[PDB]
Amino acid sequence: CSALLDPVLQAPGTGPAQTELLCCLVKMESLEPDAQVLMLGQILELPWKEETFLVLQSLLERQVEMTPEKFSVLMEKLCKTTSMAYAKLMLTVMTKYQANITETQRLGLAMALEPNTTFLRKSLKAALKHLG
Amino acid sequence: DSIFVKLLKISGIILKTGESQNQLAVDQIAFQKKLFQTLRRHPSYPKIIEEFVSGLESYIEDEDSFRNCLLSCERLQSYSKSLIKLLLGIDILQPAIIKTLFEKLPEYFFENKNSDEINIPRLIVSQLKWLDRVVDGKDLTTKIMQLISIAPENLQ
Repeated sequence: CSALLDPVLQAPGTGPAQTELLCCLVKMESLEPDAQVLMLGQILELPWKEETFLVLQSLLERQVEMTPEKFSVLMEKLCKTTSMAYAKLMLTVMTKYQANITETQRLGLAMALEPNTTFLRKSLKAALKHLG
Repeated sequence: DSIFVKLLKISGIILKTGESQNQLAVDQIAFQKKLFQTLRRHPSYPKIIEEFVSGLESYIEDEDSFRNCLLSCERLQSYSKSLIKLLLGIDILQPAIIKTLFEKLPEYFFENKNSDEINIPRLIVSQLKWLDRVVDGKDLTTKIMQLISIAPENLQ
Protein backbone atom coordinates (compact mmCIF):
# COMPACT_ATOMS: atom_id res chain seq x y z
CA CYS A 1 0.00 0.00 0.00
CA SER A 2 2.67 2.56 0.98
CA ALA A 3 4.85 1.82 -2.03
CA LEU A 4 2.18 1.84 -4.78
CA LEU A 5 -0.74 3.90 -3.41
CA ASP A 6 0.95 7.35 -3.43
CA PRO A 7 2.83 7.41 -6.78
CA VAL A 8 -0.08 6.00 -8.85
CA LEU A 9 -2.62 8.49 -7.48
CA GLN A 10 -0.06 11.32 -7.66
CA ALA A 11 0.92 10.33 -11.19
CA PRO A 12 -0.56 12.71 -13.76
CA GLY A 13 -3.39 11.52 -16.01
CA THR A 14 -4.40 8.73 -13.57
CA GLY A 15 -7.65 7.14 -14.76
CA PRO A 16 -10.30 4.48 -14.15
CA ALA A 17 -7.84 1.73 -15.13
CA GLN A 18 -5.71 2.68 -12.08
CA THR A 19 -8.52 3.49 -9.62
CA GLU A 20 -10.27 0.13 -10.18
CA LEU A 21 -7.25 -1.69 -8.73
CA LEU A 22 -7.06 0.59 -5.72
CA CYS A 23 -10.76 0.05 -5.08
CA CYS A 24 -10.18 -3.70 -5.33
CA LEU A 25 -7.24 -3.45 -2.87
CA VAL A 26 -9.27 -1.58 -0.25
CA LYS A 27 -12.10 -4.12 -0.68
CA MET A 28 -9.97 -7.22 0.14
CA GLU A 29 -11.47 -9.24 3.02
CA SER A 30 -7.82 -9.88 3.95
CA LEU A 31 -7.30 -6.15 4.47
CA GLU A 32 -7.56 -6.36 8.25
CA PRO A 33 -9.17 -3.44 10.13
CA ASP A 34 -5.81 -2.08 11.38
CA ALA A 35 -4.36 -2.38 7.85
CA GLN A 36 -7.45 -0.47 6.66
CA VAL A 37 -6.62 2.20 9.27
CA LEU A 38 -3.06 2.42 7.95
CA MET A 39 -4.37 2.76 4.38
CA LEU A 40 -6.66 5.57 5.58
CA GLY A 41 -3.69 7.34 7.16
CA GLN A 42 -1.76 7.04 3.92
CA ILE A 43 -4.64 8.32 1.71
CA LEU A 44 -5.07 11.40 3.96
CA GLU A 45 -1.58 12.63 2.98
CA LEU A 46 -2.31 12.71 -0.76
CA PRO A 47 -3.66 15.80 -2.57
CA TRP A 48 -7.41 15.42 -2.89
CA LYS A 49 -8.92 15.04 -6.36
CA GLU A 50 -11.77 12.91 -7.79
CA GLU A 51 -9.58 9.78 -7.85
CA THR A 52 -8.82 10.18 -4.13
CA PHE A 53 -12.55 10.61 -3.40
CA LEU A 54 -13.37 7.32 -5.18
CA VAL A 55 -10.75 5.30 -3.29
CA LEU A 56 -11.57 6.95 0.03
CA GLN A 57 -15.30 6.23 -0.44
CA SER A 58 -14.48 2.59 -1.27
CA LEU A 59 -12.39 2.22 1.89
CA LEU A 60 -14.94 4.08 4.08
CA GLU A 61 -17.60 1.68 2.80
CA ARG A 62 -16.16 -1.11 5.04
CA GLN A 63 -17.17 0.83 8.20
CA VAL A 64 -13.59 1.12 9.42
CA GLU A 65 -13.22 2.49 12.95
CA MET A 66 -11.41 5.82 13.40
CA THR A 67 -10.03 7.66 16.42
CA PRO A 68 -11.60 11.10 16.91
CA GLU A 69 -8.23 12.67 15.95
CA LYS A 70 -8.04 10.79 12.64
CA PHE A 71 -11.76 11.38 12.12
CA SER A 72 -11.06 15.09 12.73
CA VAL A 73 -8.34 15.06 10.06
CA LEU A 74 -10.68 13.29 7.63
CA MET A 75 -13.44 15.84 8.30
CA GLU A 76 -11.04 18.80 8.02
CA LYS A 77 -9.83 17.69 4.57
CA LEU A 78 -13.45 16.80 3.71
CA CYS A 79 -14.85 20.25 4.59
CA LYS A 80 -12.47 22.06 2.17
CA THR A 81 -16.86 20.30 -4.32
CA THR A 82 -18.65 20.44 -7.71
CA SER A 83 -18.42 16.64 -8.27
CA MET A 84 -20.88 13.81 -7.54
CA ALA A 85 -17.99 11.69 -6.19
CA TYR A 86 -17.32 14.24 -3.47
CA ALA A 87 -21.06 14.24 -2.70
CA LYS A 88 -21.14 10.44 -2.34
CA LEU A 89 -18.07 10.53 -0.07
CA MET A 90 -19.61 13.25 2.09
CA LEU A 91 -22.90 11.35 2.28
CA THR A 92 -21.18 8.14 3.36
CA VAL A 93 -19.28 9.88 6.16
CA MET A 94 -22.44 11.77 7.23
CA THR A 95 -24.42 8.51 7.39
CA LYS A 96 -22.18 5.70 8.73
CA TYR A 97 -20.11 7.79 11.23
CA GLN A 98 -22.92 10.01 12.49
CA ALA A 99 -22.07 9.12 16.10
CA ASN A 100 -18.64 10.81 15.76
CA ILE A 101 -19.78 14.02 14.02
CA THR A 102 -19.44 17.21 16.14
CA GLU A 103 -21.38 20.43 15.54
CA THR A 104 -18.34 22.12 13.93
CA GLN A 105 -17.96 19.17 11.56
CA ARG A 106 -21.66 19.32 10.66
CA LEU A 107 -21.35 23.01 9.77
CA GLY A 108 -18.14 22.28 7.85
CA LEU A 109 -20.02 19.68 5.81
CA ALA A 110 -22.88 22.17 5.29
CA MET A 111 -20.48 24.80 3.87
CA ALA A 112 -18.68 22.39 1.51
CA LEU A 113 -22.11 21.32 0.13
CA GLU A 114 -23.59 24.84 -0.25
CA PRO A 115 -23.34 25.11 -4.09
CA ASN A 116 -26.17 23.57 -6.16
CA THR A 117 -23.97 22.09 -8.96
CA THR A 118 -23.17 19.11 -6.72
CA PHE A 119 -25.39 16.05 -7.33
CA LEU A 120 -27.91 14.78 -4.77
CA ARG A 121 -27.96 18.18 -3.02
CA LYS A 122 -31.38 17.41 -1.42
CA SER A 123 -30.33 14.04 0.07
CA LEU A 124 -27.21 15.72 1.47
CA LYS A 125 -29.46 18.43 2.91
CA ALA A 126 -31.64 15.72 4.50
CA ALA A 127 -28.66 13.87 6.03
CA LEU A 128 -27.29 17.19 7.35
CA LYS A 129 -30.63 18.12 8.92
CA HIS A 130 -30.75 14.62 10.44
CA LEU A 131 -27.38 15.29 12.12
CA GLY A 132 -28.82 18.42 13.76
CA ASP B 1 -54.26 23.72 4.41
CA SER B 2 -51.51 22.72 1.94
CA ILE B 3 -52.21 23.24 -1.78
CA PHE B 4 -51.47 19.52 -2.30
CA VAL B 5 -53.89 18.02 0.24
CA LYS B 6 -56.68 20.46 -0.66
CA LEU B 7 -56.42 19.79 -4.40
CA LEU B 8 -56.40 16.04 -3.65
CA LYS B 9 -59.42 16.33 -1.35
CA ILE B 10 -61.47 18.35 -3.83
CA SER B 11 -60.32 16.05 -6.67
CA GLY B 12 -61.47 13.07 -4.60
CA ILE B 13 -58.62 11.09 -3.01
CA ILE B 14 -58.28 10.45 0.73
CA LEU B 15 -54.70 11.04 1.88
CA LYS B 16 -54.43 8.74 4.89
CA THR B 17 -51.62 9.07 7.46
CA GLY B 18 -49.36 6.38 5.94
CA GLU B 19 -50.48 3.27 7.83
CA SER B 20 -53.34 2.08 5.60
CA GLN B 21 -54.03 2.22 1.87
CA ASN B 22 -55.25 5.58 0.60
CA GLN B 23 -58.98 5.40 -0.13
CA LEU B 24 -60.40 6.47 -3.51
CA ALA B 25 -63.77 8.19 -3.92
CA VAL B 26 -63.53 8.26 -7.73
CA ASP B 27 -62.42 6.34 -10.82
CA GLN B 28 -58.71 6.68 -11.59
CA ILE B 29 -59.13 8.32 -15.01
CA ALA B 30 -61.84 10.49 -13.43
CA PHE B 31 -59.43 11.52 -10.64
CA GLN B 32 -56.71 12.35 -13.18
CA LYS B 33 -58.98 14.46 -15.39
CA LYS B 34 -60.51 16.08 -12.28
CA LEU B 35 -57.22 17.33 -10.82
CA PHE B 36 -56.04 18.11 -14.38
CA GLN B 37 -58.99 20.41 -15.13
CA THR B 38 -58.82 21.82 -11.57
CA LEU B 39 -55.21 22.97 -12.04
CA ARG B 40 -56.13 23.99 -15.62
CA ARG B 41 -58.91 26.36 -14.55
CA HIS B 42 -57.08 27.62 -11.46
CA PRO B 43 -55.47 31.08 -11.69
CA SER B 44 -51.69 31.33 -11.51
CA TYR B 45 -52.03 28.48 -14.02
CA PRO B 46 -48.35 27.70 -14.84
CA LYS B 47 -47.05 28.11 -11.23
CA ILE B 48 -49.51 25.87 -9.29
CA ILE B 49 -47.79 22.77 -10.78
CA GLU B 50 -44.44 23.77 -9.19
CA GLU B 51 -46.18 24.80 -5.93
CA PHE B 52 -48.08 21.49 -6.02
CA VAL B 53 -44.98 19.31 -6.37
CA SER B 54 -43.15 21.33 -3.72
CA GLY B 55 -46.07 20.72 -1.34
CA LEU B 56 -46.01 17.07 -2.40
CA GLU B 57 -42.27 16.66 -1.79
CA SER B 58 -42.55 18.49 1.58
CA TYR B 59 -45.30 15.96 2.36
CA ILE B 60 -43.12 12.98 1.38
CA GLU B 61 -40.15 14.20 3.49
CA ASP B 62 -41.72 11.97 6.16
CA GLU B 63 -41.15 8.35 5.18
CA ASP B 64 -44.40 6.61 6.09
CA SER B 65 -46.81 8.87 4.14
CA PHE B 66 -44.65 8.30 1.06
CA ARG B 67 -44.59 4.54 1.78
CA ASN B 68 -48.40 4.45 1.67
CA CYS B 69 -48.43 6.89 -1.28
CA LEU B 70 -46.25 4.41 -3.19
CA LEU B 71 -48.43 1.36 -2.47
CA SER B 72 -51.54 0.44 -4.48
CA CYS B 73 -54.65 2.25 -3.27
CA GLU B 74 -58.06 1.10 -1.97
CA ARG B 75 -61.30 1.67 -3.85
CA LEU B 76 -64.20 1.99 -1.39
CA GLN B 77 -67.06 1.14 -3.79
CA SER B 78 -61.94 -3.92 -5.85
CA TYR B 79 -58.13 -3.38 -5.97
CA SER B 80 -56.65 -0.42 -7.84
CA LYS B 81 -53.47 1.36 -8.94
CA SER B 82 -51.24 3.60 -6.79
CA LEU B 83 -51.74 7.38 -6.56
CA ILE B 84 -48.17 8.17 -7.64
CA LYS B 85 -48.65 6.22 -10.91
CA LEU B 86 -51.93 8.04 -11.52
CA LEU B 87 -50.35 11.43 -10.87
CA LEU B 88 -47.49 10.66 -13.26
CA GLY B 89 -50.21 9.75 -15.77
CA ILE B 90 -50.73 13.53 -16.04
CA ASP B 91 -48.12 14.83 -18.48
CA ILE B 92 -47.73 18.33 -17.00
CA LEU B 93 -46.77 17.01 -13.56
CA GLN B 94 -44.53 14.20 -14.86
CA PRO B 95 -41.05 15.77 -15.15
CA ALA B 96 -41.35 17.52 -11.78
CA ILE B 97 -42.36 14.27 -10.07
CA ILE B 98 -39.50 12.38 -11.82
CA LYS B 99 -37.07 15.07 -10.66
CA THR B 100 -38.24 14.85 -7.04
CA LEU B 101 -38.27 11.03 -6.94
CA PHE B 102 -34.74 10.69 -8.26
CA GLU B 103 -33.32 13.50 -6.19
CA LYS B 104 -34.63 11.94 -2.99
CA LEU B 105 -33.90 8.30 -3.95
CA PRO B 106 -30.24 8.29 -2.74
CA GLU B 107 -31.44 8.75 0.87
CA TYR B 108 -32.14 4.99 0.67
CA PHE B 109 -28.75 3.61 -0.41
CA PHE B 110 -27.97 2.17 3.03
CA GLU B 111 -31.37 1.71 4.71
CA ASN B 112 -32.43 -1.56 3.06
CA LYS B 113 -35.03 -3.76 4.81
CA ASN B 114 -35.91 -1.30 7.63
CA SER B 115 -39.29 -2.25 9.14
CA ASP B 116 -41.66 -4.36 7.02
CA GLU B 117 -38.91 -5.86 4.75
CA ILE B 118 -39.96 -3.39 2.01
CA ASN B 119 -37.09 -2.25 -0.25
CA ILE B 120 -38.00 1.43 -0.81
CA PRO B 121 -35.61 1.91 -3.78
CA ARG B 122 -36.89 -1.14 -5.67
CA LEU B 123 -40.43 0.14 -5.11
CA ILE B 124 -39.65 3.68 -6.22
CA VAL B 125 -38.02 2.64 -9.46
CA SER B 126 -40.97 0.23 -9.94
CA GLN B 127 -43.21 3.30 -9.93
CA LEU B 128 -41.70 4.32 -13.25
CA LYS B 129 -42.28 1.01 -15.00
CA TRP B 130 -45.00 0.57 -17.65
CA LEU B 131 -45.79 4.27 -18.13
CA ASP B 132 -48.46 5.03 -20.75
CA ARG B 133 -46.69 8.12 -22.04
CA VAL B 134 -43.18 9.53 -21.50
CA VAL B 135 -43.31 13.38 -21.62
CA ASP B 136 -39.48 13.50 -21.61
CA GLY B 137 -37.19 10.63 -22.75
CA LYS B 138 -34.03 12.80 -22.82
CA ASP B 139 -34.55 14.02 -19.20
CA LEU B 140 -35.57 10.61 -17.86
CA THR B 141 -32.74 8.94 -19.85
CA THR B 142 -30.06 11.33 -18.61
CA LYS B 143 -31.35 11.30 -15.04
CA ILE B 144 -31.41 7.51 -14.78
CA MET B 145 -27.92 7.44 -16.32
CA GLN B 146 -26.52 9.82 -13.75
CA LEU B 147 -28.30 7.69 -11.13
CA ILE B 148 -26.99 4.31 -12.34
CA SER B 149 -23.39 5.46 -12.49
CA ILE B 150 -23.24 6.28 -8.78
CA ALA B 151 -25.30 3.77 -6.77
CA PRO B 152 -23.84 1.01 -4.57
CA GLU B 153 -23.57 -2.43 -6.01
CA ASN B 154 -26.86 -4.19 -5.21
CA LEU B 155 -29.07 -1.18 -5.99
CA GLN B 156 -27.20 -0.30 -9.20
